[PDB]
Amino acid sequence: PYMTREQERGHAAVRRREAFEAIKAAATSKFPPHRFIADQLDHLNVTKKWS
Amino acid sequence: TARGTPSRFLASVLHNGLGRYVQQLQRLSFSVSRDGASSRGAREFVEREVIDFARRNPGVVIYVNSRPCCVPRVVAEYLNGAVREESIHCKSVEEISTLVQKLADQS
Amino acid sequence: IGIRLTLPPPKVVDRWNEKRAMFGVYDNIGILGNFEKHPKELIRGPIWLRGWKGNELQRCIRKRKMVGSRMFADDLHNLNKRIRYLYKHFNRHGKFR
Amino acid sequence: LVCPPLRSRAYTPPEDLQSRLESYVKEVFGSSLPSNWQDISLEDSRLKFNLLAHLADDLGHVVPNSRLHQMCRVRDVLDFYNVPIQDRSKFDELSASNLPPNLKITWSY
Amino acid sequence: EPVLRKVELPVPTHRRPVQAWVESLRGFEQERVGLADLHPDVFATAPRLDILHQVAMWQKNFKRISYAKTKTRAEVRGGGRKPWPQKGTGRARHGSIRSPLWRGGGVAHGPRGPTSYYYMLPMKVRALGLKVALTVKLAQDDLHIMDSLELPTGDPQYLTELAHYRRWGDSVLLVDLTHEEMPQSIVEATSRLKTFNLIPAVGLNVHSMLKHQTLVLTLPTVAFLEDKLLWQDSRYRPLYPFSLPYSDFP
Amino acid sequence: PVRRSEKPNWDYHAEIQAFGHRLQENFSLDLLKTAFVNSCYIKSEEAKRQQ
Ligand SMILES: [Mg+2]
Ligand SMILES: [Mg+2]
Ligand SMILES: [Mg+2]
Ligand SMILES: [Mg+2]
Repeated sequence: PYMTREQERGHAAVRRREAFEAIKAAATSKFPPHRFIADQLDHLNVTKKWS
Repeated sequence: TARGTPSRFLASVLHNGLGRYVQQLQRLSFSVSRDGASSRGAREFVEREVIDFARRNPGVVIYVNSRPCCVPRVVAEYLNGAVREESIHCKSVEEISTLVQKLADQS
Repeated sequence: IGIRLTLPPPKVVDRWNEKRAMFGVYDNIGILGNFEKHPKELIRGPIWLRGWKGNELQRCIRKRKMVGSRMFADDLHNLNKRIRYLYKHFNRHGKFR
Repeated sequence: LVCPPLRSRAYTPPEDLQSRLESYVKEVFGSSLPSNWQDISLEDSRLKFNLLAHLADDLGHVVPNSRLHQMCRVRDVLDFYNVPIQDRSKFDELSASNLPPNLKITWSY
Repeated sequence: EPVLRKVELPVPTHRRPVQAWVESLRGFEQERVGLADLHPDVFATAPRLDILHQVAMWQKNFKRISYAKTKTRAEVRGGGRKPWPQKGTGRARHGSIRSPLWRGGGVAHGPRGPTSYYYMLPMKVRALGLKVALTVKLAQDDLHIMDSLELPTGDPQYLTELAHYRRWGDSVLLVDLTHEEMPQSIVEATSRLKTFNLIPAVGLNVHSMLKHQTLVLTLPTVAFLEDKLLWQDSRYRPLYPFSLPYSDFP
Repeated sequence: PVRRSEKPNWDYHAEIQAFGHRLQENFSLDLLKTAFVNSCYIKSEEAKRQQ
């Protein structure tokens, strides 16, 4: 091997911590989507007809 | 199914590759209506893209009936006379543009 | 064959007559009629349902209790067998128990 | 009794309309006392009525019911009239457009 | 001369009212005679097409009561005996006739007598359905207001040409406050025709004005439903049905 | 079968023009129409004109 047990002890704890916190932020970010008057009233345009 | 359907050997119409290329779509005949909610895709397609479609392809000729129709239709015949009709009933403008484009592309 | 060879006659649809033109009127008599009346006594129908909802059992028990004395013997006999078969059905048969 | 010919909804703004409406604004308001008349307000209905009433019957264009409540100050009325409006069928304007020869559109009525 | 209406109810400080034209039917060319400011909260509510969906189809549904019915295997006549022995013959096991399988037999799961689709929405939702109904009419310039429904000629010909001369639409509603004060001229016109219907203010609903392509009010009627729907907006908690008396409310 | 002119959705002048653009040729319509016209159709044209 390249490194010893006590050599490779605490070198990657930063990445594994920040990576897990990203999963936490991804899990908390859960809501319904945003509604709009645009996408609501575009259904009215089905009866758009020529003069 | 292959056996139930007819087949053919691959061939082009009068060898359009060597000489000057000609758009082998002859005519398009749109059937839209002043009413009918399904015709929103065809009418808005007539407004924006059918103009530019004609400017892009001066060779092809286009006709629009604009008569009462419960379902809009689009008819397309080629130089050989092979008529092929497809239904544009309740389709978006983007789909119709890609549909008319591939019709212009095919033989 | 189930289909019909010849078409049916074109049924004329009169979208402007007495009913459809005056449809939906006098439904808000309580909201802007100083609440002199409720919209539930407006509807024309049987006496065992005038502004009230019920399932098969609920409408049957309300029927026999209200108008069952006026119902026929055969119709009343079929009614008792109906609720008896439906009483045990909803209670014993089905999921969620 | 008698129905005169209908008025066409189409309307285009004639030249020097700003001078025409401004001459009437000074007629309604003796004289326009404060400068910067474009920011003058129409909180009162009598002032707004006599203003919009003269504009319609003189020019031939009516403000809809949906916009007069938005016409708070006079410059908004200026922007509503300097923009044009049209009235012709889609078949009429498409045929009026410089369509190429290969394109044709019909009208089966 | 002009006829102005100023709102008698209070308005929010952060929402100004909305002006609207006023007309009449004495003359033909007479248009834009009088103005009337209107409360914004009732004439400028959000579109809320979902509200219109519920309340409009609600009055399509709760008045409906079915009458379809199918006789069950117990109700169809006969089918008491067993037609043949369980193991005696090759024929399939069948306890009696009139089962759902046999010809002419009763239905197992079919319509059951006169059903009732009656369900009452909240009064605030139904009221707000009325608030938003004439609101979108004001956005689309579909409604109209006038002083009173009097005309000297009083015939369908004058009424029809007056409509598509001002370019209202094909189908129109006429509104009045009570059932008694309608003039005999306008009512005899609407009775002969069908499209330009007439209703009182009490029978006002969203479905009729949404079916008809335009709407018409009178100034007494505008103040009437305004007082009702704003009273619904500032309403007090209902402890009991409003049919019984109150201190201030009649 | 019949001629495409007999069948609907047909404009004569627009078709020869659109046809000329198809095969990449541009010149006077007087020369085009004189080429497409045959002597036999003129016999039927004047025949139907007299009758
Ligand atoms: Mg039995
Ligand atoms: Mg027995
Ligand atoms: Mg048995
Ligand atoms: Mg039966």
